[PDB]
Amino acid sequence: MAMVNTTTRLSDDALAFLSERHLAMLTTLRADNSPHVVAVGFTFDPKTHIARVITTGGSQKAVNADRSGLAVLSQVDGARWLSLEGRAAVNSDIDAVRDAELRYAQRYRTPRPNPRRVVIEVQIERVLGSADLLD
Amino acid sequence: RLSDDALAFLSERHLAMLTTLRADNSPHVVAVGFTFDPKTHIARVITTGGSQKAVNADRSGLAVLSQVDGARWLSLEGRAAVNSDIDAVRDAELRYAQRYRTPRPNPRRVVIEVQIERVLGSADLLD
Ligand SMILES: C[C@H](OP(=O)(O)OC[C@@H](O)[C@@H](O)[C@@H](O)Cn1c2nc(=O)[nH]c(=O)c-2cc2ccc(O)cc21)C(=O)N[C@@H](CCC(=O)N[C@@H](CCC(=O)N[C@@H](CCC(=O)O)C(=O)O)C(=O)O)C(=O)O
Ligand SMILES: C[C@H](OP(=O)(O)OC[C@@H](O)[C@@H](O)[C@@H](O)Cn1c2nc(=O)[nH]c(=O)c-2cc2ccc(O)cc21)C(=O)N[C@@H](CCC(=O)N[C@@H](CCC(=O)N[C@@H](CCC(=O)O)C(=O)O)C(=O)O)C(=O)O
Ligand SMILES: [Cl-]
Ligand SMILES: [Cl-]
Repeated sequence: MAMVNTTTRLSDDALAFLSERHLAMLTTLRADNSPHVVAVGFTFDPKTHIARVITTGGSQKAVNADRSGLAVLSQVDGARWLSLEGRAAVNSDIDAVRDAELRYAQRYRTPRPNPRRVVIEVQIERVLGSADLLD
Repeated sequence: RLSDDALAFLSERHLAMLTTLRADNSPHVVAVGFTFDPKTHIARVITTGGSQKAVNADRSGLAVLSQVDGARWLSLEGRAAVNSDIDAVRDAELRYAQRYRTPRPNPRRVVIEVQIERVLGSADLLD
């Protein structure tokens, strides 16, 4: 396990795994507090500890992120895995959307246009994962 | 709601995430294998008894099992309980081996059994 805050740095191996191309699951909570888990891409900025998901505004995952205010982003590749937990909010500012799209293209590829795109921003505070990555 | 293509995806070898809730209701999400029986709609995770994921399954009673392979993905949601019966554990180990490979021996192994009530996933897998 590791805490994440202004004084922390994830291990080099964990950061590498986060920069490599991997798909993930986004977990949020529904209004009844049941977990909502859906496949996404995401990006993680080690300088700010902000994880981003681009998605459609008003989509279920966006509604939950906004309403309950928390999210987890989780990826696995065999023995390596990580879950990044934190506080979440939805940003619909078009310049923030563009910044998110540019970040997404680095990890994945240029995304298809989406006039209703928003960003879920997650301020990562705790990480779970495989023992070799943590540190 | 699960099509033939969804059932095939569930039998193919893929790793997954198990989501449970901690005591404070925050989601605990960890990499696992799982098996799914289409006849009974039971999904199973084998794990160590007293492990965090097992504690949460027992305490909060809810789980999700979620897998992705590119454009294909599914999340199977339902009510969860922990079964430590030695014949249930052996049966869950054999099922795990069908999908993955024979698991390491572990006398403290238990089964998180999830009765799947709701499925989310890619549109092309759902009916
Ligand atoms: C992440 C960890 O959860 P866990 O201990 O349930 O999970 C351990 C492993 O099962 C995972 O690493 C799992 O991902 C490994 N794994 C799998 N595990 C499987 O089981 N089955 C599979 O099929 C499987 C397949 C698989 C495939 C690929 C792969 O990459 C990994 C795979 C955790 O929360 N860790 C916490 C600590 C948890 C903790 O505190 N544990 C306590 C026991 C629980 C407990 O006492 N909890 C207290 C709280 C204690 C506290 O405050 O610290 C409570 O709930 O009241 C202890 O070790 O003694 C942390 O990072 O800090
Ligand atoms: C699964 C779905 O949630 P979603 O609509 O938030 O997600 C749609 C897609 O984004 C996902 O399929 C996602 O996995 C697609 N996807 C990606 N999506 C991305 O967005 N970003 C990515 O980077 C991404 C990458 C990616 C990579 C690989 C891959 O295979 C897939 C990828 C869901 O809950 N569906 C429910 C229905 C939900 C619902 O009711 N939606 C409401 C709107 C939300 C709402 O207002 N909800 C109400 C409740 C509605 C009710 O009562 O039912 C509320 O919470 O108050 C509606 O359509 O009207 C179901 O099937 O049953
Ligand atoms: Cl999008
Ligand atoms: Cl185990």
